[PDB]
Amino acid sequence: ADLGHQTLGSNDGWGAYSTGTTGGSKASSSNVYTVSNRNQLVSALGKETNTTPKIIYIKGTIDMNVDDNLKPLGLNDYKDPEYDLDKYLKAYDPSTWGKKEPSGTQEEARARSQKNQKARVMVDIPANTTIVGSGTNAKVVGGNFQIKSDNVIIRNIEFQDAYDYFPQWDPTDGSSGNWNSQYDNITINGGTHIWIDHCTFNDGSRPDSTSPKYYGRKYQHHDGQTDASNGANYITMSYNYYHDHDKSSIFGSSDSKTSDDGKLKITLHHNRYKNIVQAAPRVRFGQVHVYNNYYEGSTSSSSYPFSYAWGIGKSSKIYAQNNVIDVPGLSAAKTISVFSGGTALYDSGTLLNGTQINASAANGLSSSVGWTPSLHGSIDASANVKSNVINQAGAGKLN
Ligand SMILES: O=C(O)[C@H]1O[C@H](O[C@@H]2[C@H](O)[C@@H](O)[C@@H](O[C@@H]3[C@H](O)[C@@H](O)[C@@H](O[C@@H]4[C@H](O)[C@@H](O)[C@@H](O[C@@H]5[C@H](O)[C@@H](O)[C@@H](O)O[C@@H]5C(=O)O)O[C@@H]4C(=O)O)O[C@@H]3C(=O)O)O[C@@H]2C(=O)O)[C@H](O)[C@@H](O)[C@H]1O
Ligand SMILES: [Ca+2]
Ligand SMILES: [Ca+2]
Ligand SMILES: [Ca+2]
Repeated sequence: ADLGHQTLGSNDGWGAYSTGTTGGSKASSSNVYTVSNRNQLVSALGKETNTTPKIIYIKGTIDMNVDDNLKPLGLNDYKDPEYDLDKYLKAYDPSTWGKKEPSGTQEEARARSQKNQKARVMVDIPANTTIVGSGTNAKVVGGNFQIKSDNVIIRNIEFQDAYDYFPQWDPTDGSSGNWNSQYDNITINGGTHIWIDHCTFNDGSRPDSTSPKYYGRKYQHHDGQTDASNGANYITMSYNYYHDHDKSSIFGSSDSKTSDDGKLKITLHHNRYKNIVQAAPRVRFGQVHVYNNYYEGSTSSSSYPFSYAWGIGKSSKIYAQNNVIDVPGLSAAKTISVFSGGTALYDSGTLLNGTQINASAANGLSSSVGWTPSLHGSIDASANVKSNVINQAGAGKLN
Protein backbone atom coordinates (compact mmCIF):
# COMPACT_ATOMS: atom_id res chain seq x y z
CA ALA A 1 0.00 0.00 0.00
CA ASP A 2 1.07 3.62 -0.52
CA LEU A 3 1.31 6.01 2.47
CA GLY A 4 -2.28 7.15 1.82
CA HIS A 5 -3.68 3.64 2.30
CA GLN A 6 -1.30 2.25 4.98
CA THR A 7 -2.37 1.72 8.60
CA LEU A 8 -0.42 1.69 11.88
CA GLY A 9 1.02 -1.79 12.56
CA SER A 10 -0.84 -3.84 15.19
CA ASN A 11 2.23 -3.69 17.49
CA ASP A 12 3.31 -0.14 16.65
CA GLY A 13 2.94 1.75 19.98
CA TRP A 14 -0.05 2.96 22.02
CA GLY A 15 -1.87 4.02 18.79
CA ALA A 16 -2.36 0.31 17.94
CA TYR A 17 -4.40 -0.17 21.17
CA SER A 18 -7.92 -1.66 20.97
CA THR A 19 -9.52 -0.62 17.67
CA GLY A 20 -6.15 0.77 16.49
CA THR A 21 -5.33 3.43 13.92
CA THR A 22 -6.44 2.82 10.34
CA GLY A 23 -7.30 6.46 9.45
CA GLY A 24 -9.10 6.67 6.14
CA SER A 25 -7.47 3.57 4.59
CA LYS A 26 -10.95 2.14 3.80
CA ALA A 27 -12.10 5.26 1.89
CA SER A 28 -14.29 4.91 -1.18
CA SER A 29 -13.26 6.63 -4.41
CA SER A 30 -15.12 9.93 -3.93
CA ASN A 31 -13.47 10.27 -0.49
CA VAL A 32 -9.91 10.43 -1.81
CA TYR A 33 -8.65 14.01 -2.35
CA THR A 34 -5.56 15.79 -3.66
CA VAL A 35 -5.12 19.35 -2.34
CA SER A 36 -2.60 22.11 -3.11
CA ASN A 37 -4.01 25.14 -1.32
CA ARG A 38 -5.93 26.25 1.80
CA ASN A 39 -9.29 26.29 -0.03
CA GLN A 40 -8.88 22.71 -1.30
CA LEU A 41 -7.63 21.39 2.07
CA VAL A 42 -10.58 22.97 3.95
CA SER A 43 -13.14 21.72 1.35
CA ALA A 44 -11.63 18.21 1.69
CA LEU A 45 -11.67 18.05 5.51
CA GLY A 46 -15.19 19.52 5.67
CA LYS A 47 -16.92 19.46 9.05
CA GLU A 48 -16.96 17.18 12.11
CA THR A 49 -19.89 15.27 10.54
CA ASN A 50 -17.53 14.23 7.68
CA THR A 51 -16.73 10.85 9.31
CA THR A 52 -16.52 8.39 6.33
CA PRO A 53 -12.98 7.13 5.78
CA LYS A 54 -11.05 9.70 3.68
CA ILE A 55 -7.52 10.13 2.32
CA ILE A 56 -6.02 13.55 1.61
CA TYR A 57 -2.85 14.01 -0.44
CA ILE A 58 -0.92 17.23 0.02
CA LYS A 59 0.75 18.44 -3.15
CA GLY A 60 3.42 21.14 -2.63
CA THR A 61 3.27 24.02 -0.13
CA ILE A 62 0.06 24.97 1.68
CA ASP A 63 0.18 28.45 3.28
CA MET A 64 -2.64 28.80 5.85
CA ASN A 65 -2.18 32.56 6.30
CA VAL A 66 -4.25 33.42 3.21
CA ASP A 67 -7.76 34.69 2.36
CA ASP A 68 -10.53 32.96 0.35
CA ASN A 69 -8.78 34.10 -2.84
CA LEU A 70 -5.40 32.79 -1.55
CA LYS A 71 -3.78 36.24 -1.02
CA PRO A 72 -1.22 36.38 1.87
CA LEU A 73 -2.52 37.70 5.20
CA GLY A 74 -0.42 39.48 7.81
CA LEU A 75 -0.57 41.49 11.02
CA ASN A 76 -2.67 44.40 9.69
CA ASP A 77 -5.12 42.07 8.01
CA TYR A 78 -5.91 40.31 11.34
CA LYS A 79 -5.53 43.38 13.58
CA ASP A 80 -8.58 44.51 15.54
CA PRO A 81 -9.05 48.25 14.79
CA GLU A 82 -8.47 49.01 18.53
CA TYR A 83 -5.21 47.03 18.83
CA ASP A 84 -1.83 48.73 18.72
CA LEU A 85 1.54 47.16 19.63
CA ASP A 86 3.04 50.43 21.01
CA LYS A 87 -0.04 50.96 23.20
CA TYR A 88 -0.15 47.31 24.30
CA LEU A 89 3.45 47.63 25.51
CA LYS A 90 2.92 51.00 27.25
CA ALA A 91 -0.24 49.60 28.84
CA TYR A 92 1.37 46.51 30.41
CA ASP A 93 4.99 47.58 31.06
CA PRO A 94 5.83 46.05 34.51
CA SER A 95 7.38 49.40 35.50
CA THR A 96 3.97 51.20 35.48
CA TRP A 97 1.46 48.31 35.36
CA GLY A 98 3.05 45.91 37.87
CA LYS A 99 2.40 42.17 38.15
CA LYS A 100 -1.39 42.16 37.85
CA GLU A 101 -2.87 40.32 34.84
CA PRO A 102 -3.16 42.51 31.69
CA SER A 103 -6.74 43.78 31.26
CA GLY A 104 -8.64 46.67 29.72
CA THR A 105 -8.68 48.01 26.17
CA GLN A 106 -5.45 46.73 24.63
CA GLU A 107 -5.64 43.14 25.98
CA GLU A 108 -9.30 42.85 24.86
CA ALA A 109 -8.36 44.11 21.35
CA ARG A 110 -5.39 41.69 21.31
CA ALA A 111 -7.73 38.77 22.19
CA ARG A 112 -10.09 39.72 19.33
CA SER A 113 -7.08 40.06 16.97
CA GLN A 114 -5.94 36.57 17.92
CA LYS A 115 -9.36 35.02 17.14
CA ASN A 116 -9.21 36.69 13.69
CA GLN A 117 -5.94 34.88 12.76
CA LYS A 118 -7.10 31.69 14.49
CA ALA A 119 -10.05 31.46 12.12
CA ARG A 120 -7.65 31.12 9.14
CA VAL A 121 -4.77 29.05 10.56
CA MET A 122 -6.49 26.61 12.87
CA VAL A 123 -8.31 23.67 11.35
CA ASP A 124 -10.04 20.59 12.91
CA ILE A 125 -9.39 17.09 11.48
CA PRO A 126 -12.53 14.87 11.37
CA ALA A 127 -12.71 11.16 12.37
CA ASN A 128 -11.29 8.42 10.09
CA THR A 129 -8.80 10.60 8.15
CA THR A 130 -5.36 10.08 6.58
CA ILE A 131 -3.49 13.23 5.54
CA VAL A 132 -0.17 12.49 3.79
CA GLY A 133 2.34 14.49 1.76
CA SER A 134 2.98 13.48 -1.85
CA GLY A 135 6.64 13.45 -2.85
CA THR A 136 9.45 14.91 -0.76
CA ASN A 137 8.16 18.51 -0.65
CA ALA A 138 4.70 18.57 1.00
CA LYS A 139 4.54 21.50 3.45
CA VAL A 140 1.98 23.17 5.72
CA VAL A 141 3.03 26.78 6.51
CA GLY A 142 1.43 28.78 9.36
CA GLY A 143 -1.00 25.92 9.93
CA ASN A 144 -2.24 24.45 13.21
CA PHE A 145 -3.98 21.08 12.67
CA GLN A 146 -6.30 20.17 15.60
CA ILE A 147 -7.43 16.62 16.35
CA LYS A 148 -10.36 16.20 18.74
CA SER A 149 -11.61 13.07 16.91
CA ASP A 150 -10.77 9.35 16.73
CA ASN A 151 -8.61 7.50 14.17
CA VAL A 152 -6.34 9.94 12.34
CA ILE A 153 -3.08 9.40 10.38
CA ILE A 154 -0.66 12.23 9.48
CA ARG A 155 2.53 11.38 7.55
CA ASN A 156 5.30 12.81 5.30
CA ILE A 157 4.63 16.54 5.80
CA GLU A 158 6.96 19.40 6.70
CA PHE A 159 5.14 21.61 9.23
CA GLN A 160 6.65 25.13 9.41
CA ASP A 161 6.26 28.24 11.54
CA ALA A 162 2.97 28.03 13.48
CA TYR A 163 3.25 31.74 14.13
CA ASP A 164 0.98 33.92 16.32
CA TYR A 165 0.92 37.65 15.46
CA PHE A 166 -0.55 38.58 18.86
CA PRO A 167 1.55 37.10 21.72
CA GLN A 168 0.11 37.74 25.18
CA TRP A 169 2.12 39.15 28.09
CA ASP A 170 1.98 37.17 31.34
CA PRO A 171 3.91 39.06 34.10
CA THR A 172 3.24 36.15 36.51
CA ASP A 173 4.72 33.52 34.12
CA GLY A 174 7.95 32.65 35.85
CA SER A 175 9.98 35.15 37.86
CA SER A 176 10.11 37.97 35.27
CA GLY A 177 7.08 37.10 33.08
CA ASN A 178 6.87 35.57 29.59
CA TRP A 179 5.12 36.08 26.29
CA ASN A 180 2.85 33.14 25.28
CA SER A 181 1.34 32.23 21.91
CA GLN A 182 -1.43 29.84 20.78
CA TYR A 183 -0.55 27.83 17.61
CA ASP A 184 1.10 24.41 17.57
CA ASN A 185 1.83 22.51 14.35
CA ILE A 186 -0.48 19.76 15.66
CA THR A 187 -2.71 19.98 18.77
CA ILE A 188 -4.29 16.73 19.92
CA ASN A 189 -7.23 18.00 21.96
CA GLY A 190 -9.00 14.92 23.36
CA GLY A 191 -8.04 13.07 20.15
CA THR A 192 -7.62 9.28 20.26
CA HIS A 193 -5.95 6.60 18.08
CA ILE A 194 -3.50 8.83 16.24
CA TRP A 195 -0.32 8.15 14.27
CA ILE A 196 2.08 10.98 13.41
CA ASP A 197 4.91 9.57 11.31
CA HIS A 198 7.77 10.78 9.06
CA CYS A 199 6.91 14.45 9.61
CA THR A 200 9.18 17.46 10.04
CA PHE A 201 8.49 20.24 12.54
CA ASN A 202 10.53 23.47 12.47
CA ASP A 203 10.21 27.29 12.83
CA GLY A 204 10.74 27.91 9.10
CA SER A 205 11.94 31.33 7.98
CA ARG A 206 11.03 33.04 11.26
CA PRO A 207 13.14 31.40 14.02
CA ASP A 208 12.97 32.86 17.55
CA SER A 209 16.31 34.59 16.85
CA THR A 210 14.51 37.11 14.58
CA SER A 211 12.18 38.18 17.40
CA PRO A 212 12.92 41.16 19.70
CA LYS A 213 12.82 41.05 23.50
CA TYR A 214 10.16 43.19 25.20
CA TYR A 215 10.47 43.76 28.95
CA GLY A 216 13.68 41.71 28.66
CA ARG A 217 11.70 38.65 27.55
CA LYS A 218 11.58 37.01 24.12
CA TYR A 219 8.51 38.14 22.14
CA GLN A 220 7.52 34.50 21.54
CA HIS A 221 5.48 33.93 18.34
CA HIS A 222 5.51 30.13 18.60
CA ASP A 223 3.96 27.52 20.84
CA GLY A 224 4.27 23.72 20.55
CA GLN A 225 5.16 21.31 17.75
CA THR A 226 3.12 18.27 18.79
CA ASP A 227 1.11 18.93 21.98
CA ALA A 228 -1.44 16.53 23.56
CA SER A 229 -4.11 17.69 26.00
CA ASN A 230 -7.48 17.03 27.69
CA GLY A 231 -7.67 13.23 27.75
CA ALA A 232 -5.73 12.60 24.51
CA ASN A 233 -5.06 8.84 24.43
CA TYR A 234 -3.66 6.03 22.21
CA ILE A 235 -1.08 7.88 20.13
CA THR A 236 2.12 6.93 18.30
CA MET A 237 4.63 9.54 17.08
CA SER A 238 7.45 7.86 15.10
CA TYR A 239 10.37 8.86 12.80
CA ASN A 240 9.67 12.61 13.04
CA TYR A 241 12.31 15.32 12.63
CA TYR A 242 11.89 18.09 15.20
CA HIS A 243 14.40 20.92 14.85
CA ASP A 244 15.09 24.61 15.57
CA HIS A 245 12.32 25.28 18.09
CA ASP A 246 11.87 26.17 21.78
CA LYS A 247 9.02 24.14 23.41
CA SER A 248 8.42 20.91 21.45
CA SER A 249 5.92 18.47 23.05
CA ILE A 250 3.78 19.16 26.11
CA PHE A 251 1.64 16.14 27.03
CA GLY A 252 -0.93 17.18 29.64
CA SER A 253 -1.52 20.91 29.85
CA SER A 254 -2.31 21.40 33.57
CA ASP A 255 -1.46 19.97 37.05
CA SER A 256 -5.23 20.44 37.77
CA LYS A 257 -6.44 18.18 34.94
CA THR A 258 -6.39 15.09 37.17
CA SER A 259 -8.80 13.61 34.62
CA ASP A 260 -5.70 13.07 32.36
CA ASP A 261 -4.69 10.33 34.83
CA GLY A 262 -4.84 6.91 33.12
CA LYS A 263 -4.83 8.75 29.76
CA LEU A 264 -2.15 10.42 27.54
CA LYS A 265 -0.91 6.96 26.57
CA ILE A 266 1.65 8.02 23.96
CA THR A 267 4.60 6.24 22.29
CA LEU A 268 7.58 8.18 20.98
CA HIS A 269 10.14 6.30 18.89
CA HIS A 270 12.85 7.02 16.30
CA ASN A 271 12.30 10.79 16.49
CA ARG A 272 15.13 13.30 15.93
CA TYR A 273 15.32 16.43 18.13
CA LYS A 274 18.01 18.87 16.91
CA ASN A 275 18.40 22.36 18.47
CA ILE A 276 15.26 21.96 20.59
CA VAL A 277 15.35 23.89 23.85
CA GLN A 278 12.99 21.93 26.12
CA ALA A 279 9.98 19.59 26.55
CA ALA A 280 10.85 16.56 24.39
CA PRO A 281 8.51 15.51 25.89
CA ARG A 282 7.25 17.34 29.00
CA VAL A 283 4.77 14.91 30.64
CA ARG A 284 2.03 15.14 33.24
CA PHE A 285 0.12 12.01 34.42
CA GLY A 286 0.64 9.84 31.34
CA GLN A 287 2.17 6.43 30.60
CA VAL A 288 4.59 7.53 27.87
CA HIS A 289 6.99 5.15 26.12
CA VAL A 290 10.05 6.99 24.83
CA TYR A 291 12.54 4.77 22.94
CA ASN A 292 15.24 4.98 20.23
CA ASN A 293 15.12 8.80 20.03
CA TYR A 294 18.17 10.92 19.28
CA TYR A 295 18.70 14.33 20.90
CA GLU A 296 21.47 16.73 19.79
CA GLY A 297 22.24 20.34 20.68
CA SER A 298 24.37 22.84 22.57
CA THR A 299 23.84 24.54 25.95
CA SER A 300 25.80 27.54 24.65
CA SER A 301 24.08 27.95 21.28
CA SER A 302 22.88 31.42 20.26
CA SER A 303 19.45 30.63 18.78
CA TYR A 304 18.01 27.52 20.53
CA PRO A 305 20.26 26.51 23.47
CA PHE A 306 19.52 23.08 25.00
CA SER A 307 17.81 23.20 28.42
CA TYR A 308 16.41 19.67 28.97
CA ALA A 309 15.10 16.61 27.09
CA TRP A 310 12.56 14.90 29.37
CA GLY A 311 10.21 16.81 31.62
CA ILE A 312 9.23 14.83 34.70
CA GLY A 313 6.01 16.66 35.55
CA LYS A 314 3.21 15.88 37.98
CA SER A 315 2.44 12.16 38.37
CA SER A 316 4.17 11.36 35.00
CA LYS A 317 4.99 7.71 34.18
CA ILE A 318 7.76 7.92 31.53
CA TYR A 319 9.25 4.61 30.43
CA ALA A 320 12.49 5.39 28.52
CA GLN A 321 14.61 2.80 26.61
CA ASN A 322 17.86 3.19 24.64
CA ASN A 323 17.72 6.93 23.92
CA VAL A 324 20.83 8.84 22.85
CA ILE A 325 21.67 12.39 24.00
CA ASP A 326 24.53 14.44 22.46
CA VAL A 327 25.02 17.74 24.38
CA PRO A 328 28.68 18.68 25.14
CA GLY A 329 29.44 19.45 28.79
CA LEU A 330 26.00 18.28 30.01
CA SER A 331 25.85 16.21 33.22
CA ALA A 332 23.77 13.03 33.62
CA ALA A 333 21.40 14.88 35.97
CA LYS A 334 20.69 17.77 33.55
CA THR A 335 19.36 15.56 30.73
CA ILE A 336 15.95 15.93 32.44
CA SER A 337 13.98 18.51 34.39
CA VAL A 338 11.93 17.43 37.44
CA PHE A 339 8.78 19.36 38.39
CA SER A 340 6.77 19.13 41.60
CA GLY A 341 4.65 15.97 41.64
CA GLY A 342 7.34 14.24 39.57
CA THR A 343 8.78 11.33 41.56
CA ALA A 344 9.40 8.42 39.13
CA LEU A 345 11.26 7.54 35.90
CA TYR A 346 12.17 4.23 34.30
CA ASP A 347 15.19 4.61 31.99
CA SER A 348 17.63 2.03 30.64
CA GLY A 349 20.31 2.26 27.95
CA THR A 350 20.55 6.07 28.02
CA LEU A 351 23.76 7.23 26.36
CA LEU A 352 24.98 10.72 27.18
CA ASN A 353 27.94 11.88 25.04
CA GLY A 354 28.91 8.27 24.29
CA THR A 355 28.73 7.27 27.97
CA GLN A 356 26.01 5.14 29.56
CA ILE A 357 24.14 6.99 32.31
CA ASN A 358 21.20 6.46 34.71
CA ALA A 359 19.14 9.69 34.50
CA SER A 360 16.58 8.58 37.06
CA ALA A 361 19.16 7.67 39.76
CA ALA A 362 21.08 10.88 38.89
CA ASN A 363 17.96 12.77 39.97
CA GLY A 364 16.98 10.72 43.00
CA LEU A 365 13.85 9.45 41.31
CA SER A 366 12.09 6.11 41.78
CA SER A 367 13.20 3.62 39.08
CA SER A 368 9.77 2.08 38.49
CA VAL A 369 6.73 3.69 36.85
CA GLY A 370 4.18 0.87 37.45
CA TRP A 371 3.94 -0.38 33.84
CA THR A 372 5.86 -1.96 30.99
CA PRO A 373 4.98 -1.39 27.30
CA SER A 374 3.82 -4.46 25.33
CA LEU A 375 3.00 -2.66 22.09
CA HIS A 376 6.29 -1.85 20.32
CA GLY A 377 8.39 -2.97 17.35
CA SER A 378 12.13 -3.75 17.38
CA ILE A 379 14.41 -1.99 19.82
CA ASP A 380 17.72 -0.77 18.39
CA ALA A 381 20.86 -1.01 20.49
CA SER A 382 21.69 2.49 21.78
CA ALA A 383 24.86 2.17 19.66
CA ASN A 384 22.81 2.29 16.45
CA VAL A 385 20.18 4.92 17.43
CA LYS A 386 22.03 7.99 16.13
CA SER A 387 22.62 6.53 12.61
CA ASN A 388 19.18 4.97 12.29
CA VAL A 389 17.42 8.19 13.33
CA ILE A 390 19.50 10.68 11.29
CA ASN A 391 19.05 8.48 8.17
CA GLN A 392 15.34 7.74 8.61
CA ALA A 393 13.55 10.54 10.53
CA GLY A 394 11.55 13.36 8.92
CA ALA A 395 9.53 14.40 5.87
CA GLY A 396 10.86 13.43 2.42
CA LYS A 397 12.67 10.31 3.68
CA LEU A 398 9.84 8.28 2.18
CA ASN A 399 7.39 9.66 -0.45
O1 LIG B 1 -9.06 29.09 24.52
C1 LIG B 1 -9.01 28.06 23.82
O2 LIG B 1 -9.45 27.99 22.65
C2 LIG B 1 -8.38 26.84 24.44
O3 LIG B 1 -8.67 26.88 25.85
C3 LIG B 1 -8.20 25.78 26.63
O4 LIG B 1 -6.80 26.04 26.75
C4 LIG B 1 -5.65 26.50 27.45
C5 LIG B 1 -4.76 27.35 26.53
O5 LIG B 1 -5.56 28.28 25.79
C6 LIG B 1 -3.95 26.51 25.54
O6 LIG B 1 -2.94 27.33 24.92
C7 LIG B 1 -3.28 25.34 26.25
O7 LIG B 1 -2.21 25.88 27.05
C8 LIG B 1 -1.41 25.15 28.00
C9 LIG B 1 -1.23 25.93 29.32
O8 LIG B 1 -2.48 26.37 29.87
C10 LIG B 1 -0.29 27.12 29.13
O9 LIG B 1 0.03 27.72 30.39
C11 LIG B 1 1.00 26.65 28.47
O10 LIG B 1 1.87 25.77 29.21
C12 LIG B 1 3.18 25.20 29.23
C13 LIG B 1 3.36 24.42 30.53
O11 LIG B 1 2.32 23.45 30.65
C14 LIG B 1 3.34 25.36 31.74
O12 LIG B 1 3.76 24.68 32.93
C15 LIG B 1 4.26 26.57 31.52
O13 LIG B 1 5.69 26.50 31.56
C16 LIG B 1 6.82 26.96 32.32
C17 LIG B 1 7.31 28.31 31.76
O14 LIG B 1 6.22 29.16 31.42
C18 LIG B 1 8.12 28.12 30.49
O15 LIG B 1 8.59 29.38 30.01
C19 LIG B 1 9.26 27.14 30.76
O16 LIG B 1 10.11 27.60 31.82
O17 LIG B 1 8.67 25.87 31.09
C20 LIG B 1 7.91 25.86 32.31
C21 LIG B 1 7.32 24.49 32.54
O18 LIG B 1 7.59 23.56 31.75
O19 LIG B 1 6.58 24.31 33.53
O20 LIG B 1 4.04 27.21 30.24
C22 LIG B 1 4.24 26.31 29.14
C23 LIG B 1 4.20 27.03 27.83
O21 LIG B 1 3.85 26.36 26.83
O22 LIG B 1 4.53 28.24 27.76
O23 LIG B 1 0.72 25.98 27.23
C24 LIG B 1 -0.07 24.79 27.36
C25 LIG B 1 -0.26 24.18 26.00
O24 LIG B 1 0.15 24.82 25.00
O25 LIG B 1 -0.83 23.08 25.91
O26 LIG B 1 -4.26 24.56 26.94
C26 LIG B 1 -4.88 25.29 28.01
C27 LIG B 1 -5.74 24.39 28.88
O27 LIG B 1 -6.34 24.89 29.85
O28 LIG B 1 -5.81 23.17 28.61
C28 LIG B 1 -8.71 24.44 26.09
O29 LIG B 1 -8.08 23.37 26.79
C29 LIG B 1 -8.47 24.30 24.59
O30 LIG B 1 -9.20 23.17 24.12
C30 LIG B 1 -8.89 25.54 23.79
O31 LIG B 1 -10.32 25.58 23.66
CA1 LIG C 1 4.40 29.81 29.47
CA1 LIG D 1 1.82 26.42 25.24
CA1 LIG E 1 -0.04 24.12 22.50
